[PDB]
Amino acid sequence: TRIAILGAGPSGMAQLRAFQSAQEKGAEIPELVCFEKQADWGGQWNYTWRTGLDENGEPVHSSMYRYLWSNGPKECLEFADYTFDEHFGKPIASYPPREVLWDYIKGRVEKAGVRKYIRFNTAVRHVEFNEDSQTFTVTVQDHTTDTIYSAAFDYVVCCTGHFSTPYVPEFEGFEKFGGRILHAHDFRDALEFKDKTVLLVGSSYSAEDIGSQCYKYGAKKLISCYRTAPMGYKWPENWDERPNLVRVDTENAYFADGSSEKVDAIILCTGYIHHFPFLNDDLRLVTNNRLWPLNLYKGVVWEDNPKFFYIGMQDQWYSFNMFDAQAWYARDVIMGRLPLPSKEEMKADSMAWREKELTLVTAEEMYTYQGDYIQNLIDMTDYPSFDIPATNKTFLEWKHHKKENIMTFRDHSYRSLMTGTMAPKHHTPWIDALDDSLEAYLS
Amino acid sequence: TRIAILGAGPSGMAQLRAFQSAQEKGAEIPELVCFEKQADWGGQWNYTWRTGLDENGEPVHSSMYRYLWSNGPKECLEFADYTFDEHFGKPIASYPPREVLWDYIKGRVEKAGVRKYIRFNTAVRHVEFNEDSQTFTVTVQDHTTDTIYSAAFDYVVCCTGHFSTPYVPEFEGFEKFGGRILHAHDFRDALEFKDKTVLLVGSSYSAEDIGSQCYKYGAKKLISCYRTAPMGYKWPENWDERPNLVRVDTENAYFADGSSEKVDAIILCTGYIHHFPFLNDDLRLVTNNRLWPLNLYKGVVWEDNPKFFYIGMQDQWYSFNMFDAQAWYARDVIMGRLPLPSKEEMKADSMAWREKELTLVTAEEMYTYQGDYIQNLIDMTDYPSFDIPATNKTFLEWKHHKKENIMTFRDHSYRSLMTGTMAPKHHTPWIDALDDSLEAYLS
Ligand SMILES: Cc1cc2nc3c(=O)[nH]c(=O)nc-3n(C[C@H](O)[C@H](O)[C@H](O)COP(=O)(O)OP(=O)(O)OC[C@H]3O[C@@H](n4cnc5c(N)ncnc54)[C@H](O)[C@@H]3O)c2cc1C
Ligand SMILES: Cc1cc2nc3c(=O)[nH]c(=O)nc-3n(C[C@H](O)[C@H](O)[C@H](O)COP(=O)(O)OP(=O)(O)OC[C@H]3O[C@@H](n4cnc5c(N)ncnc54)[C@H](O)[C@@H]3O)c2cc1C
Ligand SMILES: NC(=O)c1ccc[n+]([C@@H]2O[C@H](COP(=O)([O-])OP(=O)(O)OC[C@H]3O[C@@H](n4cnc5c(N)ncnc54)[C@H](OP(=O)(O)O)[C@@H]3O)[C@@H](O)[C@H]2O)c1
Ligand SMILES: NC(=O)c1ccc[n+]([C@@H]2O[C@H](COP(=O)([O-])OP(=O)(O)OC[C@H]3O[C@@H](n4cnc5c(N)ncnc54)[C@H](OP(=O)(O)O)[C@@H]3O)[C@@H](O)[C@H]2O)c1
Ligand SMILES: [Cl-]
Ligand SMILES: [Cl-]
Repeated sequence: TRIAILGAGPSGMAQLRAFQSAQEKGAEIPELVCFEKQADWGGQWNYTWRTGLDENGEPVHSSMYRYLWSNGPKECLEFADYTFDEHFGKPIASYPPREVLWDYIKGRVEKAGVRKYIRFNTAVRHVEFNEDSQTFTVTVQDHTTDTIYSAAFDYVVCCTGHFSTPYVPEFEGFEKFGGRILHAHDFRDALEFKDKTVLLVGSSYSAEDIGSQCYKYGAKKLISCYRTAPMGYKWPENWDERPNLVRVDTENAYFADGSSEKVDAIILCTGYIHHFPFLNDDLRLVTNNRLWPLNLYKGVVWEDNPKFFYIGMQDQWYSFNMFDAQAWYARDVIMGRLPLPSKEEMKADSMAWREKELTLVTAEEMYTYQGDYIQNLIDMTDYPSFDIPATNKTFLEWKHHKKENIMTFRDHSYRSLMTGTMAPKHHTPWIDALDDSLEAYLS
Repeated sequence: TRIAILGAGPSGMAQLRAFQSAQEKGAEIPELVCFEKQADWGGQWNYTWRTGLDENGEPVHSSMYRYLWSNGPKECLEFADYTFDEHFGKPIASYPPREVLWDYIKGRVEKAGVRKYIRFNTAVRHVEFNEDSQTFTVTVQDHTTDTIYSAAFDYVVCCTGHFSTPYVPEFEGFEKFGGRILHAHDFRDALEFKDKTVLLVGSSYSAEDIGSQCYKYGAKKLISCYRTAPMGYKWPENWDERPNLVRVDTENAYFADGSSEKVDAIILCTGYIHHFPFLNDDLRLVTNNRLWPLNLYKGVVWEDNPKFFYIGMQDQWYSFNMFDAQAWYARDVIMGRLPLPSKEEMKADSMAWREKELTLVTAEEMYTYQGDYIQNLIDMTDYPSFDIPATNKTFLEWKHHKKENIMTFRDHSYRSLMTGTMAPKHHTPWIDALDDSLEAYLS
């Protein structure tokens, strides 16, 4: 019996780690093959200067940029089976830069010895399910050998992420505008916008952080514009929030204010779409970005074909943590440890979760909900229980530190829920920490 | 009997025109379905401000930019069945802007009434050939309905182009550089580089023209770097050619000169790759960009499966013209008018064309070769013969005007080979024609 794992970001890495853990405790595991289009693992966390399409012509995956740091508390994404203490050997602050968390997630799978299951530089083209043999044919392109080939699997776990294919709306006059227009997905070095005026269309995490990054590295002026409601924070002197963009000139932007501004560049921070070009409608998840997509029993088993799974397709307050709980659950169903109920029962269960999701009003209610979801998963499994209510509270602190001051939220510290140890303050306040390297953060 | 045409650029447009022409002369034609991922026809010639991935997540197709004009004589790409005189009603100059040639190619297919065969906003996912039924299954995603479906065809003609998926080599230090790095494919408005220093990596048509465009719209400084040999032309005061880039700094570029320069942005003009993600190895053309790719009988019939065709996959001195000769040939084989020889004979014929291709040294020998190729095609077909040697000579003039002065080559005029009428001088010299619109060019 044979499993295909699509992708080697945190989620695929988690899926390999789950099986390896079960084998380490003496269980007999299926054969595993994992396909990844990049040359190395880490998903989003593997930085690249590339843009649009990669060296092989596949859409560039990572949306990450220079100077990116964790945007939530480290301790809200710690692995229950592999702690920050184990990995780094010393305590570190709470909002590590990209390279540091990349080093961290690699460390777990390095220790586990699961690299050997991965075929890198290989893009998944198609997954078909055969009624007759009751198996999946996965067709891939190996860009090392420039060969296209297919292989047969009994179950498939899709871990290809949903923050990679941009949602890019059009505004009137974009075809006339003289400056750069880009989506957040293409943002790389904040220095390219030094001494320039940047319009940021959108009001979520990308808007906040890309603006923050441009501010930090010396842009002249920043303008956020919002669709429904204002971001709400106290922005520095050279950053305004305006109602939505309506049109654009050779050099100006016009808003629902009636106001006007000369603008050098426009960065669309409008989010992403769930896009699976390697799947037909029988297997293909269709959803907007939300806490409870439909058709996923326990949020991971595909209801129209329960031998196909999805990891991490929910919107994210929790992350690494959650993928783990998902991957452990996926594995125990694949291994026959947790038999699936009937299709009617699955659908009724998923309806209950959707009813509750539509109930949610406040940030607190939302991550508490994801908290409840994760709790339900970890209770069914091998995976070590940890203090979820206490993680929720850590989120609550985090939200407060953002309300207090949006530029200084990364200068606070929190208690690890795995080890119990309060994180130290970092050696340099965020505003002044211009060097984003692992090197400089750990020294 | 039923045909699938993949793409509605010049080539797919030509393929539909070919069939329509045969029906207009009273022949019974097959059913035609043409699939196009954009919302309108024209291929490269349909401009978009978009970059990387389009509103549906498909790779953005067009490589074209603001202010692009024909880079060869108009009269070298005139349709033999639909003249510039017929379309515009007046004589026009010889290097029309993008919008003008777009208007022109649309005109032929507007007159022909072939739009009705096209499914726009539909991306081709996969083409399989079935041994049992001797037919092709084409799977597509309709982004209007968000549905994925498949349909059966007896022959397939692939017209998806080969100047869209960038070849993007890496140079040391790109992950440290502070400015924008982009491939020519992502170049949009030359105004974004006003008063800046731009490095152009490459030594072909994109290098020449993107530099030219940046110069024309007010860049501070330009640097071309070449892999094998220098471009050769006399560049204006603020533009140097130096040997290849070796590495890059936070803000500087270093060359095999040993020389150094502060640089604001890097535009890789390093060309494209043949990429067909919708095809398996049984159907998939693998080739570098050249005058005579292998495995294409008469340069269009796929030798391992002669019910599958390729249009326009050769490198291009001729263009529109050539696609016509190819499409007319494809059609006459599909229609049984020109029976295919045996596989051995096809391979031997292709070998002879390859032998000759490797003989070619000079620009003149090269386009004369493609001229001979086109001649061989049009003699086998319905398609009106026209003076190819005289078109060759028009290319020769064109090359001379480029050697004379690379910035003024677009200010010359040539004799139409269809109508025989010398083109008038344009109303504004190229350097001063800042407005790129159809509107402004025809007034
Ligand atoms: C800019 C940005 C910043 C973020 N910052 C944080 C943060 O600070 N903290 C946090 O908790 N979360 C953050 N996230 C959320 C992020 O989704 C998770 O941290 C995590 O990366 C999810 O991992 P994943 O493996 O499920 O998806 P991904 O990390 O996207 O991995 C998907 C993998 O699948 C591969 N793949 C996709 N298609 C194919 C194909 N056809 N064939 C082969 N391989 C394929 C990709 O190469 C990739 O490796 C951020 C997300 C973005 C976009
Ligand atoms: C920047 C640039 C400038 C150029 N300038 C000139 C010039 O001045 N003069 C000249 O003679 N030639 C020029 N060319 C050469 C150009 O190749 C031809 O002029 C002509 O555009 C080739 O047409 P085509 O139909 O064969 O390919 P394309 O024009 O590229 O059309 C291919 C079509 O297939 C579609 N497609 C691709 N994949 C899919 C899919 N999977 N599903 C559905 N549809 C798909 C695309 O949307 C596109 O419409 C230029 C090329 C480039 C890149
Ligand atoms: N580590 C980091 O610092 C960091 C940085 C960036 C991103 N990320 C991660 O990336 C993920 C997504 O971040 P995200 O903000 O890009 O996606 P997102 O959370 O879905 O944000 C979507 C935003 O786009 C806006 N939008 C959509 N259409 C619009 C339109 N037509 N006009 C104006 N606005 C429009 C939405 O407006 P409405 O609110 O009105 O619907 C919303 O503000 C998150 O997990 C986040 O953690 C992390
Ligand atoms: N209408 C217009 O004005 C216009 C503008 C742009 C493009 N186009 C069209 O687009 C098509 C392609 O033009 P193109 O120039 O982008 O593709 P191209 O003609 O294949 O040019 C390829 C170039 O990339 C260079 N290159 C490849 N790898 C390199 C490396 N590692 N380092 C440095 N240089 C490298 C090659 O160097 P080598 O020479 O050593 O091999 C060559 O100079 C042509 O049909 C052209 O008509 C038209
Ligand atoms: Cl272990
Ligand atoms: Cl007609």
